[PDB]
Amino acid sequence: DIVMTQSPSSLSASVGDRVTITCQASQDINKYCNWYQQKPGKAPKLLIYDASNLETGVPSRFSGSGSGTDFTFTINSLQPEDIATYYCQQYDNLPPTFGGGTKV
Amino acid sequence: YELTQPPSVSVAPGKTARITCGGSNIGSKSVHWYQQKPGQAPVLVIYYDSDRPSGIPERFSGSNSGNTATLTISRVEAGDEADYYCQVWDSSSDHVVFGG
Amino acid sequence: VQLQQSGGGLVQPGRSLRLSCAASGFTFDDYAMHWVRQAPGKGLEWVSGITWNSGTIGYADSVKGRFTISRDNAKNSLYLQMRSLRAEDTALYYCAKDSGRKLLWGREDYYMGVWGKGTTVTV
Amino acid sequence: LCPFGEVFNATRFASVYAWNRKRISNCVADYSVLYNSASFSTFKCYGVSPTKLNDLCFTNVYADSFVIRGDEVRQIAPGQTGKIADYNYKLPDDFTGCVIAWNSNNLDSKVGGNYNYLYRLFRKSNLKPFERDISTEIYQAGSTPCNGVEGFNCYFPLQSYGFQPTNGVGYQPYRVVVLSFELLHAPATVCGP
Amino acid sequence: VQLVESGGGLIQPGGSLRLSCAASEFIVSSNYMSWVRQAPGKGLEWVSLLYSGGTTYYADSVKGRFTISRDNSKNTLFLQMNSLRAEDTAMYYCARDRGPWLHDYWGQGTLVTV
Ligand SMILES: *[C@@H]1O[C@H](CO[C@@H]2O[C@@H](C)[C@@H](O)[C@@H](O)[C@@H]2O)[C@@H](O[C@@H]2O[C@H](CO)[C@@H](O)[C@H](O)[C@H]2NC(C)=O)[C@H](O)[C@H]1NC(C)=O
Repeated sequence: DIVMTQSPSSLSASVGDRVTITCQASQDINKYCNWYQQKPGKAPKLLIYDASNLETGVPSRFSGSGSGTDFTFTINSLQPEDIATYYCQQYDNLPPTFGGGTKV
Repeated sequence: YELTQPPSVSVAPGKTARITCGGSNIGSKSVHWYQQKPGQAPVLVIYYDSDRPSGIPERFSGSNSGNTATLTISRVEAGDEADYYCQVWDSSSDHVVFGG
Repeated sequence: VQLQQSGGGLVQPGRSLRLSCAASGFTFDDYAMHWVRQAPGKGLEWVSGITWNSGTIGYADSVKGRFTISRDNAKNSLYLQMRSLRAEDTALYYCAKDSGRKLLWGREDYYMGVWGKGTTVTV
Repeated sequence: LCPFGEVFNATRFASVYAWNRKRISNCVADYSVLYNSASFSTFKCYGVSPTKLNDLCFTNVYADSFVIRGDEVRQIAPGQTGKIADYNYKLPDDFTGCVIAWNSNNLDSKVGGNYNYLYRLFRKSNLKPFERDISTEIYQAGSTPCNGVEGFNCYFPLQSYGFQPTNGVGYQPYRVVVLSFELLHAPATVCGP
Repeated sequence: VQLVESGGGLIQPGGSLRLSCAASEFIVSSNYMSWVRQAPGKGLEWVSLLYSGGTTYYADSVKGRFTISRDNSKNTLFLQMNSLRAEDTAMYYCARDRGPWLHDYWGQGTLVTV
């Protein structure tokens, strides 16, 4: 199974700071790396799919990039509403694997 | 790929006609000439370098030079004037270009 | 040989349309088909093309991620699923047939010997 | 002899959803040279032996050619489950033939990517064995009907492979040829040397 | 669009429980419905996926004990958990997957305790 190592975790930053989440995979997940946002006490919602494309409705502040094994997620502007938990999913191999998660 | 033929041919009736196709290193590639009369579907005057299809007048003669392919129409009959296009296949671009 | 065409009509911008090109006479599975569009008072332009083994030759730079071309050798039918049309798409779409040899080990060359009456599309 | 070169040496190859079926009859088929060639990475045969291909004669042999990514070659089997094995190309459970696959990263992979190769992702039902669906209609993902325009709950049924030279093993394009040996219902036409 | 979930509670270990995933503005016969569970104070983990045609996939941990099925009569998705262990205590979500495992839209969620 692909191991989706995710770091840093429980990252805290001031308003306006840009956060760069790095989620590395053991095996080549060429472009298949979804990013989900889970508000406390609610179901997660997808933000970035294919690690570049931005889901409709999602603000332009969120942005993802990277291909191959290493991928990066950037919220750019740090909106106070952004406080949530973010996960990276390969969703390509038969046992899809989520990352450890970051408590942004 | 960058096919360029000037749109100005006014050959006097009965005289030899010449249409030039401009392309970089056009000699290596194969030049295909087409003729389209107004209100009519285009026809294949010449497909390969100086290779005519069956059932066409001998007037249309082609000559793909090193840098400028030429379509020569000797003994031009009355009328028989229409738009002529030269097209080649660009392997690098992977799409056919008809020029203009 | 005859290449009947159908499906040409006025289309609202942003919509989709399908063009069919019925073929008869020649062996449909032994030749390559091409779509050529010609704007009114303009020159020829190569839209798409499919080889004998249902392998798309390519698409024009403009119509790349919007037009999909398919063929059905069983019924000798050529299709072009036009999608998200714009003002520039307004033209007359021929259904030409390549008379070249079977393309093997590369050596790709195309000369559309046989053409047909096209169906105008208005956007 | 038999026309097999054009199938295994064509410059272009058909897409998965619109896979081409080539009918072969009245020929002397030499399957030995195909098996001898080390280029073919996969030569798995179901219900037949590689040496028995020349020994046993058949008729109305079909050849299906298409290109799929590397990791999906496993889905081309008599019993399999997948997005391309249930909506693009499904082999019968009693399939009798050989599946031939080999890497073609040097030919199909475009530097910037192309829409030449694409596969069907959405379909309501499962394809019957040896059935192809080339229809291109806007898929409906809910109660509300959809018009020609595509948006929310309106998905185009086809998606394009991102074949690029930078892609690693498991995502590079692989040519796939499926040979179907039909039972001798008619007098034998395709016999070995 | 909405995915209402119900059928949670407390189950004796080794017991059988079936969950329900009501749907609206969606056809459970399509859209690649799926189930994703999350252990209390833990990360997400995939459980099962239902294809539009009928193909199903299950996680190895929940293989055999878990069965997924759909009811096209009322547009509801069901997850029959035949055998339950201590690990199965989690929060279960039914999500609409644009692709195989895209999970574009997520359900409200139900809590299961064993
Ligand atoms: C497909 O092509 C290969 C490549 O051989 C050559 O390819 C071109 C460069 C061109 O020169 C063709 O005429 C050649 O066929 C074939 O593989 C070998 O082809 C040679 C031809 O002289 C033959 O002697 C060898 O036995 C072939 N090797 C094998 C069969 O393993 C191949 O036969 C062609 N057909 C198929 C179905 O693969």
